[PDB]
Amino acid sequence: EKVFTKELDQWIEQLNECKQLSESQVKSLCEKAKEILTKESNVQEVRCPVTVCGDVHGQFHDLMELFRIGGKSPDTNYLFMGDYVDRGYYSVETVTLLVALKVRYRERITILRGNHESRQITQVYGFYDECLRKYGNANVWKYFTDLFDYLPLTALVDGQIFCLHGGLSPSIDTLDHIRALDRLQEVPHEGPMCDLLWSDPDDRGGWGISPRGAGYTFGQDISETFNHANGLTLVSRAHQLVMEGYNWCHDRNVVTIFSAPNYCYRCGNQAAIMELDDTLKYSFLQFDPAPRRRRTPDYFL
Amino acid sequence: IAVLIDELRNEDVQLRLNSIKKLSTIALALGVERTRSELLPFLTDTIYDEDEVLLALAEQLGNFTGLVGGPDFAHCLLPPLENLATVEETVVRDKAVESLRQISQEHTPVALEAYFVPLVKRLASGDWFTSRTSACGLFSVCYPRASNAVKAEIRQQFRSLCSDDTPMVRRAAASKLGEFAKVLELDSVKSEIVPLFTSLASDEQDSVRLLAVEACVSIAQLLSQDDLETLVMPTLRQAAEDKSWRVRYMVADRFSELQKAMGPKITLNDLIPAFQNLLKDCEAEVRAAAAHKVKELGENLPIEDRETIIMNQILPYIKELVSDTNQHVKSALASVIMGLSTILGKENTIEHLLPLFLAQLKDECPDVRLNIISNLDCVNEVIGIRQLSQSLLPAIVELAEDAKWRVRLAIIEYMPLLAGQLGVEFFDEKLNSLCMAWLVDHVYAIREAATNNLMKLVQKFGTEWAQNTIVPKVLVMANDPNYLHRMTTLFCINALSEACGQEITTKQMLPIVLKMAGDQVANVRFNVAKSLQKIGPILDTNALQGEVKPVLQKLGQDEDMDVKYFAQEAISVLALA
Amino acid sequence: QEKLFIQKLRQCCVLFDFVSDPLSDLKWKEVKRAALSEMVEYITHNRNVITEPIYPEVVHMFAVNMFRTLPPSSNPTGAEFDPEEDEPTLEAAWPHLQLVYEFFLRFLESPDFQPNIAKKYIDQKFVLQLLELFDSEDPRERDFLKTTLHRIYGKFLGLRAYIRKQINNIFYRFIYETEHHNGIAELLEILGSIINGFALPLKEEHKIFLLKVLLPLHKVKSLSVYHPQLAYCVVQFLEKDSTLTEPVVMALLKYWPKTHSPKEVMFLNELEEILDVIEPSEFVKIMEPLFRQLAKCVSSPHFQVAERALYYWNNEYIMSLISDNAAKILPIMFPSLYRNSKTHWNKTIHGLIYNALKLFMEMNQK
Ligand SMILES: [Mn+2]
Ligand SMILES: [Mn+2]
Repeated sequence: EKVFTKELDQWIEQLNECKQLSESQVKSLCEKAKEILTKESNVQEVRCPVTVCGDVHGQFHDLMELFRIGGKSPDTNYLFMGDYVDRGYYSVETVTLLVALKVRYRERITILRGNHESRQITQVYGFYDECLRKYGNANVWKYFTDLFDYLPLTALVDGQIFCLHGGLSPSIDTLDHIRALDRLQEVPHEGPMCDLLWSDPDDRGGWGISPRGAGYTFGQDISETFNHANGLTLVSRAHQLVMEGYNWCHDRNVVTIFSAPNYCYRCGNQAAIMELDDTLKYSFLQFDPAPRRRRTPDYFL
Repeated sequence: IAVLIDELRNEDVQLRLNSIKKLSTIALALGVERTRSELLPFLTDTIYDEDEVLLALAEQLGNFTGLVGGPDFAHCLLPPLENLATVEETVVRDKAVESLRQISQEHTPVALEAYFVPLVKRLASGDWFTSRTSACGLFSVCYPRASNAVKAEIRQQFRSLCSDDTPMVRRAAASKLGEFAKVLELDSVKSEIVPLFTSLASDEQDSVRLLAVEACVSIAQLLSQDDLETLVMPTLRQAAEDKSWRVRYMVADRFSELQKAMGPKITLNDLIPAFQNLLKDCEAEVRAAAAHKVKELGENLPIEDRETIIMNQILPYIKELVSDTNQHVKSALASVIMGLSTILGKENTIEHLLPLFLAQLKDECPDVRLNIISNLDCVNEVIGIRQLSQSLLPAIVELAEDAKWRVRLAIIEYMPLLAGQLGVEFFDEKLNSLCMAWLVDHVYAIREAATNNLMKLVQKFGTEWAQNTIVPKVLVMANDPNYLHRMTTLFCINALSEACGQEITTKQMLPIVLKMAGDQVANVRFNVAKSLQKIGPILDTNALQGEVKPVLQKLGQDEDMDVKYFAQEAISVLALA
Repeated sequence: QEKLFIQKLRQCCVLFDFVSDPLSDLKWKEVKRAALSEMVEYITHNRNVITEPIYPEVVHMFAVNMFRTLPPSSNPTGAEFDPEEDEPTLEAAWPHLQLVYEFFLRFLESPDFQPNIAKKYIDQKFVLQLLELFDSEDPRERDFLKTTLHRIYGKFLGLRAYIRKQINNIFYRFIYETEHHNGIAELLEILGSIINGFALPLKEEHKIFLLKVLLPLHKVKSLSVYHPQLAYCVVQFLEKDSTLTEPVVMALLKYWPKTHSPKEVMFLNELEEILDVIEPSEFVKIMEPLFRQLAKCVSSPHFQVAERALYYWNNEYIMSLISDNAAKILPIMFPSLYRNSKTHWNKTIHGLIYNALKLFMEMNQK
């Protein structure tokens, strides 16, 4: 029935003006999105024309800025690597808009799990407090994290590009393994899924304790071996912040894309996105943050 | 229903808040007599509560003026309201003071002189600063409807509050000084308010000096022109040179309203020099505010001396601020520099502002360029199209391909004016290449702006020139392998369909769209569905049924569910079925 | 003699614009810095050389060199920006201001310095400007302001009431008007020292100071920046007098955050700190209200708050306290703890809840 499609269109139109929905609306949206997300494999096949976008971290105005550069969400295929709930003053609107886009247009947009998309990380940061402020309870927070539990770990664009928010893992050796992992769980603190979302590329030439709490760091040789074994030509990631917004590492065998300009409103990094056409010729579009223009007591409840 | 009165005493915070919200309904059920006799006193004895319940109650007691039997018994709300004004938290204090200000209008003058004035006398004499802060915002509302002796007492109380040693009370008094002086008679203003304003403007803390400067504009408005040079002007001159940057910033921010309130004669002698000093201030924020307010000051200058005063005392400072190190000052100046072109005149604009314009056009700050391009229509009207083309057009074409997309967006959104002014031949000769290249730009927003620009140009220059020049290039852009440019071609066809007319659309736009329907990419397929839904009504029914029907039918069988849905929507809205 | 000291004092009285150009007057700056250092070496070593007439000179030099309108907030202000993440912007003329701070510290801490004479030269205006200066973002400047304010409070007994009063209005302005300040931590450290310096029969002025200044201080969102200092001052005040433990706790419970989880952890940390000092009799007054809030906090889905709440069970003194009060305490902790005991997305919290239940059952069985 198209009545729910029209209601979703109305919801998306409302969210485009940074106006969050109600508790029941978001609950129904997450329940609908879970049905289509649980039907998606751990690694998802992606059509040739697609624009891959890195972390947005709930900067909603910068997300509208991103939509201006790439294009309208239905018109242009979009692929979001992850981390769209924390370090943002508009995280709720950003994540619910992304989820609404995913349910309304499953083919035109795919969202991928990030390290930040987990109860622990979301709570130690402002997303839980944001949900409490904007709804007065943890119901919406619970629905969102339950949905995040169903997000895919990785996506594959025409078998030649590998899209994963974090990095390659020592336990993981081939894509077949990633398909095996059970992703319907909160990020394991240590394990293949953890490293898949927490790892970083570096020039130390080998697996090494990551400066971050969890995961390891993969050397150029590891990336080259992974591409040669899996026949991949390029791996796209977004976990590491890059001041440039796009970064070529490991002899162009890995690319780090950050789509959150002025990260934490303090970094002042210029963001960038990746666009893949029919010939999968990759091109990077860089953009800057969208122009911007007594509080209630914290014990008021 | 009747249980809510007991629920008011229930320990639960949220239930108490809900019962406070329902207080209007409960009181409506109780009736005026029983509400005033029992409910209102109950609230005063049990006022102590969580700050949130206090604020909610103060908001609710506002509409109680009628629920208390009307203004005859509105005094019954004065004791509960007073207790809420005492509450330490600021937000509840503001609601309480607003409620008292609203209630003050309902009271009869004898009630004000007998009940309200003693209440504010008590608030002003409260030991805690909160009472004095709340009382500071009540002298204005109740002053005019009292008697002469009461008015003198109210004035003495306000003088005592102004002379308070508590900085926060002094801040509140300075904030409400202008409002109090509005109601006050001019003779009293000369004798009593002016000393208070002078004392506040010389306070130890700049947080009070800035508020005194803020009220200075109302003080100047109330007084007659001859009194300003003797009562307020020295005070304002001292404030223009105040050490704190905040006082200088407050002077700059309200400079337009100030000079307007002082009139022309005060401005040429006591304010033009101050603005000159303010423009070259050490603090960047003060400079930014002054540069922002430069156009308004230049616009409200006396007609006789405006041109000269801008040429000699303002223009060199504008030239200096054009190359300012700070980016915010340059951006602020660039937003209102075009406003001085109409004032100065065509010859003065081309002689002085054009070099500055060119300099600001090439500036690296994106905000400076965006601000300069946005108001170029003023210069266009002032100097004509010829001088703009001779001077601005190279800058326009250079910025047409600037790195920042927003600058390109601004110039493209302004382009149709140039196209109309220069004529169709000039646009075809020199600017058509840029407009056509704007379509293949990587930024979608630029592409949308280019599509709208195309719609504006073909509606300005007619359908014939559109078909001769623009139609072919767009219909050939379809072959581009990138699907984004195919989306651009479809959007351009959609925009041009309304203006090109039925004949041209059916002749050339339709075959291209039908050919694109068979494109391999689903995104272009459903975009074609959208395009056929948009341009459907323009075409005649015969051509529709002949051509687009089996095309939308074929598209309805596409594997993509989006294409299916959009084809169904198009076939349903156009009733082609 | 002292004439060259005076001449050098006037020489260093000339301000230099480091901000507009670092290179501008580079030799003039280095000469001033070397002269300042020389004057420091002179006051540190030479003794019985601080004469009376140099007091106005040094205080005026400090005023000219230091008292100034602070620059606009470099870090952006708003809910979007975390105060903890504020980048500490330095001050360009720090190579000079730091030496001025050191010289002033050495002058006040010199054994030859006498408060009875300088109390005329240093008046309420000097103290007011000094307190105003606390808003600077530079942490080193704030530290120097803290130590000079502590010295000035320990030396000048006459200004102590005024110094305490001016701290209150800045704190009131901070709580009720601006909610933006950077000097709170240093001011709270000074108070922590003053509170330790208080007398046993606490004056009513200090009682209302604690209840109407230090307690409302918690309500502001910037508490994280300075929370340990506020915790120490409140605990130190309770160490001095046991009777006002009830109001402090009741005011803390009243200002308990409901929308901020980091602030919920800190109020609890502060409450645990308080509970280590509570008297058995004073505990009887707040045993029910405090534990109702703690039971609510245990049930909180936020793991960090719940963690700190359950961390109370590792404190043996608190068990000793609730052992004599278990009769009125178990009926309110038992329901929420048993409800949360069913499941929790965090396994560590589930284990902590099980441990708390086991300890609570073993310590008394009902
Ligand atoms: Mn991230
Ligand atoms: Mn990450």
